[PDB]
Amino acid sequence: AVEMYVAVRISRFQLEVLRDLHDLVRSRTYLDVSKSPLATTPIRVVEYVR
Amino acid sequence: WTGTQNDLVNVSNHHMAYDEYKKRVAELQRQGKISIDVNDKHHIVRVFGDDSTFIMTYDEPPSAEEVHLMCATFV
Repeated sequence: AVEMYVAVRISRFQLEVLRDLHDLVRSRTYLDVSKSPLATTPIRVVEYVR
Repeated sequence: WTGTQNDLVNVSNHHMAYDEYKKRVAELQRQGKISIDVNDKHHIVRVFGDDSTFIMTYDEPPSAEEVHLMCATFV
C-alpha cells in the first residue's frame, strides 16, 4: 500500500547461515611479545660512556 | 702587572670550576635529566682583565630546558 504500481526488487542476496554454535569461532594472529618484544632505541655506535 | 695577575687568576679558577662541573653533569646524565649524547667537544675560555667568557660547543644542540639545567649546574 505504501508502494506504487511498479515494484523495484532485488535479484540476488548472500547471507551466511550457521548450524552449531561451535562454528562461530575464527582465528587471528598476534606477536606474543612475551618472547619477541617490540624493539626500541635502534642500534647505535659507542662514543660516550658515562 | 695588574692585568697579567687578574687574567692569570681568572683563567685558573675557571679550570677548577669546569673540572667539578663535569662531575656534576656526569651525575645528572646517569640519572634521567640532561640525557646522554649531549657532550661538549671544545671549550674555550677568554679572559680580558677581570672580565671573562666561557664558550662550549656541541655536536647535537641540547633542547631549551637542557641549557637551563646545565647553566644552573655550572653556576
